[PDB]
Amino acid sequence: PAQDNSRFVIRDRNWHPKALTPDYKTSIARSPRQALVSIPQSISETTGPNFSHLGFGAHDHDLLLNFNNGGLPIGERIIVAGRVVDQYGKPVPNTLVEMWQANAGGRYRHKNDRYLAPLDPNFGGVGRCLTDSDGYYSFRTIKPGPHPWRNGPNDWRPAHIYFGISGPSIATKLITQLYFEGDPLIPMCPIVKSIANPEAVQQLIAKLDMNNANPMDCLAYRFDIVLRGQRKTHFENC
Amino acid sequence: PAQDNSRFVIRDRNWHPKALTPDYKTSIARSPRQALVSIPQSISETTGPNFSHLGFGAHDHDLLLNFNNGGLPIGERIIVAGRVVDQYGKPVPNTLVEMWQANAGGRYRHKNDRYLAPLDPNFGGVGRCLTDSDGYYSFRTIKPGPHPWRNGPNDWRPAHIYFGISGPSIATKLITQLYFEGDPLIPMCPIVKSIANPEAVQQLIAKLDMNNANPMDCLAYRFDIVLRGQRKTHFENC
Amino acid sequence: PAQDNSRFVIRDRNWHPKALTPDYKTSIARSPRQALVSIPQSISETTGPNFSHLGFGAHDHDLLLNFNNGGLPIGERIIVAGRVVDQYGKPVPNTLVEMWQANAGGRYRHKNDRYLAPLDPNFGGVGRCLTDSDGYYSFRTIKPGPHPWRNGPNDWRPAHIYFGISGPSIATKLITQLYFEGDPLIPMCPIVKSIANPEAVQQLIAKLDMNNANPMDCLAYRFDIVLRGQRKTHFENC
Amino acid sequence: PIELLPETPSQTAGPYVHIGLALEAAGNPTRDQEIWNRLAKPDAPGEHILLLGQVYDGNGHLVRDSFLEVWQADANGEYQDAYNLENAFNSFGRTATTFDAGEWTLHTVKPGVVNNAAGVPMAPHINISLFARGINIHLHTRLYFDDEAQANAKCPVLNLIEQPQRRETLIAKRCEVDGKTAYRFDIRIQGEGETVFFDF
Amino acid sequence: PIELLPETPSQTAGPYVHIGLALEAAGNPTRDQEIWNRLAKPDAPGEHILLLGQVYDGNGHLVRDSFLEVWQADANGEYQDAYNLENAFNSFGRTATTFDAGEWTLHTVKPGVVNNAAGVPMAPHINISLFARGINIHLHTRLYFDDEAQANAKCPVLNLIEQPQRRETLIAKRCEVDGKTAYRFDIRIQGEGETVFFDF
Amino acid sequence: PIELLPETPSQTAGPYVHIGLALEAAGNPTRDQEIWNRLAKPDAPGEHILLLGQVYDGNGHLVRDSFLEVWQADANGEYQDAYNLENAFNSFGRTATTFDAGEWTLHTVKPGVVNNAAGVPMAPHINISLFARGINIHLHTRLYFDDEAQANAKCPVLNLIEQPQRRETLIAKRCEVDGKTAYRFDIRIQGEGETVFFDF
Amino acid sequence: PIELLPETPSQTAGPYVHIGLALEAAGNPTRDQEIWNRLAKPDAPGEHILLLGQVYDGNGHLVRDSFLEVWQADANGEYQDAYNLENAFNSFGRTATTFDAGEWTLHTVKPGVVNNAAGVPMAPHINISLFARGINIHLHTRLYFDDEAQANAKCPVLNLIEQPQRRETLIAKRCEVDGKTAYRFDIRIQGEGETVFFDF
Ligand SMILES: O=C(O)Cc1ccc(O)c(O)c1
Ligand SMILES: O=C(O)Cc1ccc(O)c(O)c1
Ligand SMILES: O=C(O)Cc1ccc(O)c(O)c1
Ligand SMILES: [Cl-]
Ligand SMILES: [Cl-]
Ligand SMILES: [Fe+3]
Ligand SMILES: [Fe+3]
Ligand SMILES: [Fe+3]
Ligand SMILES: [Fe+3]
Repeated sequence: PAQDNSRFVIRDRNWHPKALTPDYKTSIARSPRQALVSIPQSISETTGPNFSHLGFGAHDHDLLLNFNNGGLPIGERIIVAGRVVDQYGKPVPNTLVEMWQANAGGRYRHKNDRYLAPLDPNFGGVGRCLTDSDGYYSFRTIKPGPHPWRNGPNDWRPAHIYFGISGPSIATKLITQLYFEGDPLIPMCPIVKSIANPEAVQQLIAKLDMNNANPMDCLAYRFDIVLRGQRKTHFENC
Repeated sequence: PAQDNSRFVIRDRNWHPKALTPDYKTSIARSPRQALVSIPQSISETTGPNFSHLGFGAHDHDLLLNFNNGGLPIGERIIVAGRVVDQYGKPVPNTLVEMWQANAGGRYRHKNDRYLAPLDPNFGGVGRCLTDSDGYYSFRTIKPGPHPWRNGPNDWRPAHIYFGISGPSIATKLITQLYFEGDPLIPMCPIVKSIANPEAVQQLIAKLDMNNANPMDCLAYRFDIVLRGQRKTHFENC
Repeated sequence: PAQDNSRFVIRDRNWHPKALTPDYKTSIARSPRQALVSIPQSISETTGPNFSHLGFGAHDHDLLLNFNNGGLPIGERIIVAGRVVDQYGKPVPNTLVEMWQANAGGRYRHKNDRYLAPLDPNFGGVGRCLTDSDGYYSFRTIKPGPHPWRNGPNDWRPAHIYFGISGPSIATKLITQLYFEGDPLIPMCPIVKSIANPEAVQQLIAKLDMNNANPMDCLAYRFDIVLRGQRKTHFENC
Repeated sequence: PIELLPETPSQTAGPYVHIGLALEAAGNPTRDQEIWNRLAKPDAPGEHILLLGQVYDGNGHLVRDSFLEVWQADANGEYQDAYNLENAFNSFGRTATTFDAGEWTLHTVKPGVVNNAAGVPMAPHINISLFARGINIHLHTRLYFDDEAQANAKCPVLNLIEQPQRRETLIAKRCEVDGKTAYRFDIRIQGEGETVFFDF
Repeated sequence: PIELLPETPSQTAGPYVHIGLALEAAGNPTRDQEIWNRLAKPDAPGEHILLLGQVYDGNGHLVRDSFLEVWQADANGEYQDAYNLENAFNSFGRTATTFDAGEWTLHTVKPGVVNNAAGVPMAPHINISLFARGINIHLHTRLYFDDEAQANAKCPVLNLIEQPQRRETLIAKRCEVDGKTAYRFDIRIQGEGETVFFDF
Repeated sequence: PIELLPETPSQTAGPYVHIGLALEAAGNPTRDQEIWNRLAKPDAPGEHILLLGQVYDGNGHLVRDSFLEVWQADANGEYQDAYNLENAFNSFGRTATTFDAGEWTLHTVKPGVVNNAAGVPMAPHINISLFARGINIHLHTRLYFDDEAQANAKCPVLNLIEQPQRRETLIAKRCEVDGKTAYRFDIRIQGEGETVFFDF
Repeated sequence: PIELLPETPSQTAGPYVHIGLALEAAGNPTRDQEIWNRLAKPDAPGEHILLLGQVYDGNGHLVRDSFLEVWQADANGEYQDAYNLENAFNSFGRTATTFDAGEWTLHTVKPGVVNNAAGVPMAPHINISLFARGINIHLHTRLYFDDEAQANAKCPVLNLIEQPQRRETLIAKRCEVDGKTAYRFDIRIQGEGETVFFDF
């Protein structure tokens, strides 16, 4: 079983987006009005699932092939790759990275999405991978299109891919969104701008990575993820 | 018949790309080595076809509908719109604007394109329009994907749409390429960089135009075109 | 035997010197006029010789003792040392580093060098070494003198040492020239200036390294070498 | 002061979180192995319990697109981190609210007592992280049990909540669903009866 | 000095120019009306002629993806700008080189004489703009006729070419193709026999 | 975009490259082990061949100070990277042009077939890198064999050379030299018959 | 991106808005023609109705200085933009709350059905803009009618309000006032029963 042997650097909740960010309209009714209650870390918070023995299918990280209905999906072929580290710069190996997205036209394969842009019969929109022993992951996919949404009267999400990362404990678990270098929609988005600090927004922007591209085949973007710093306990209960 | 009544401002051939731009490899053998011979403007150069009575089909400017094989094409729905003016700022009405492009994945519907990204059964890639009485045009299409090509070993065109514009004479006729705001491939492209002046490159970059978008439907980009200034003759043969 | 399991970052041939650099007069007739033909990496390009079992003599890296004809060579005693890494910062261990140079007076021990400055009877001008397990190499030599040459009517090479580095494949192999910190000849040399980007020129300038000197004995210079980044193949033939 | 690399900032999981993390719910085919809401196989040791709940916004309306992750000790008070669908018990699971009814369910065992870092026993609890459209960073809470009143009263975590009234928001209500032991745990994100959320 | 708005800069038409401007050549369906290579219907006045040619690069190899636009006077020396597929004659047309043979063709009439701005007659000519992959800004040239030697010798445009040898590059060669009057006009973009290109 | 450490820039090997890499040629004593032009000992399996050639500049004059490195598969089509003077065969070697006649030579075996990354067989070839005074970055080429014409016709690397005439520049010509099979491979750096050079 | 001239920013109409827009209410003499609360003369076609209402702030207190502008179709479902006091019907009018009772009134006809841009019929509605001291930019709402319940249920605008309970805030209640059909439409700017406000 898991044991309490580490502590995780406290989150900066002015670096993360706050709960109440009214330009993102749905946040108004879905944000607590009472302060969070701070509690000390115990084994409940400092442990978490390890997914080393979850059985992954051959194409779980390959969205060009994991929804194959007789062809390749339409759209910009890309590799999305990066490293997961903690705040001390230590790699996070054997950790679960999950991602999902709309297709090339901004249409999601979800019963609740009625945007008029068509579905792609050979695109599903979900991947998963475990980071390797050095903290690296990679997916192959198509670049998602921007998506309009009923927030303000003419609001459009920049192209984005959702990421979920487990890390070593439930205290490190994170869901975020990746955006793409140069997208002119990024400065305009009320979900991006839920993050108050512009330097934090920069951390979510994947950079074009020509070095990792397959010539005559696919481009590549790099998205590194930083989870809470993990340290040993020291001078506790004495 | 047409008559010689105007003169066109001389081209700045250091603003346009030069012929020999060796990083764009095919230009090496396809550029003249002798100087161009300057000739004075005559009725041969200062007249040109007017296409007011060319018969346009209902969907000639609408690439979402002009290759309909049972559905909509996949990819980012956009309007591409702008004004054609001359260098004096005068609008160029009733002029022919033609455009063509690859699909959302960077694949062209041309027998010679063998890039592995699939064709889209509902996308053709060609539009045409006449500017209105105030010089404005507009197309509806899907944003083209970047395209690898055999220049250097890992060269990729930024997303681009080809434009051809007739204007009032064969002296004003132009073919160019439109690029998209923020595309990180633009600074890296040897075809873009055939243009030596960075301010000239900026003239080919279409800007995101939220004002012209259809909410819950399609985004919009604005691309204004400037043709050679047209003036009356003065003090000739006296 | 060798295997095709790696790819090498594509060379920036605007960072390297171009072929045609007319101020270096011999390049005019010895530069191709047709474009290079890009080919994809195969096992022919991504493999190369490993010299782990080449038999080195005891003084192969020591030009103060490797041409001993009764005495020490005349001139500035120096160690030249550094690290060979790739563009990802990974050390390149067990790689062949070869170097050659003129003597203290700028005279080469080569039948074709007729410069009037004398040969040194105890200096030959050739060294070779294998990098250690951490990518480091070291030579002991005399600082070479500047050398006049028949380019322009009063051209002089800065002091320089030629280096050849094999690296992991024939795609990484490189010959270059090391120059010395502060040498006022460097900005005037048409061979240096074959490199268009001044930041690239800086990468060839060895820095005085007092930390590595032998007090009362020899000074030291540091010259680190960066070869093309090596990565594993990903998502090929699928 | 010492400044480390900043943590990657959170963003909302969005309304289509199910595409990635609750495949059946999106209306999509599942893969061979999925992480879901059955923490315990029938022959796991401990008291087998059904958990269920609805999530409310600040206007008292159901949050029908909620996604929940849970982490709990086995019946012996031990966290089992080696996740494997072969295991009779896994400490981790995932659930989501139905789009029609707004109800989530979990099938598990009652967790045993776990000590805090100071060696003081905590009452039986399930750790819950709540994600959804409109939630920019997930909300942490704990589900405790109404039939553990003595332990709850002594829990060093519960006792960090300054007002007694607010502690009641974390106590799930024992009931029976088709003759089987169940607890209801509703979450109110905002307003009257707002559920306590933690930072750690 | 006075600086106007800068002209939009040119770029290559690229290898797939046919998608947009030569639909059949790309291997695609045509629209109802297309601007193509038949300037004259059978009953247009003037001498009916076939024009044909190949385009060579600096290594003497065929440019198989050339696209050409042409502008010429009718047989009476008048430019007809009102483009209409109903017209018996149009002054404007388009053609392209075949990918296999590298040959373009045009069906037209021999243009009549047109005066320059100073009132001096120019020899019969067709204005040509050449576009292709590798050509960053289109190349302007003129096609004159070898059976107009007297007029050619006096043309104020031809006479602006400083070297007589280079004037010969703009003179098309009269031949017969299936018993019908034709002229060949090859273009050499670069090197030996390089075709004169104009700026205006 | 992601920017890595820049590669160390190339410089010319200079006219005295021999001092460092071709010791004898410089006029100098050799060390006990040298990397040179005999890739195969008599005992090596495969067809033993002599290669020879001259190098020309853009004015058609011999490049008398050329230095060449070669890399080739063994007769089985396998690259042997473990360089050792004890080996019957090494995949790597070096040669240089004579200052007098300007001819280089190599003693080797004909390489076997190697597939490209896509699994398509390449015709037998020797990879060559050429260095000299006046060459700022070495030039890459391949030597193929004229007695492999059918294989050469299908080579996916030769077929990337757009013009068939340029492919001929890479085909060495078989001859007999003192009763042994030889091939001549001359390189023209610039101008008429310019040798194809690669980037990869 | 393309940036247009910025719009002139809004400011509150202030507590003395009546001076400019409701002259009588201010305590002041009126001009010969005023824009006010009688949209329909007795002769106008359609069902003649009285509308009335009160406006409440977030503490449940009357907003006694409210100013309202209304815009509605005629009985045929056509908007009449040609404003004229001679007209039997005008689509536009103005009203204000009494400082004493806080009630506004309007005299009009029930509007006919209007389709949205997609051709889907909207239930009969009055567009309202609300201005007052403390309101920095006016609030947009719609008044629908409780005797149109079946049409209201299918209105594509009401159906954009995600929560059914919030749609009820836009439904005016039919009553009789001095023998004439009337509807009460109260507006709650903030808090319990907060009226839906639109952006467009
Ligand atoms: O609420 C909606 O209209 C749908 C929506 C909005 C924004 C997103 O990023 C998304 O994935 C879905
Ligand atoms: O030559 C090729 O490989 C094809 C190619 C390259 C660049 C482009 O912009 C294009 O449309 C086509
Ligand atoms: O020009 C020549 O041939 C002589 C020369 C010039 C420059 C050098 O660096 C060198 O080593 C030799
Ligand atoms: Cl590391
Ligand atoms: Cl205007
Ligand atoms: Fe989204
Ligand atoms: Fe293109
Ligand atoms: Fe030198
Ligand atoms: Fe005031």
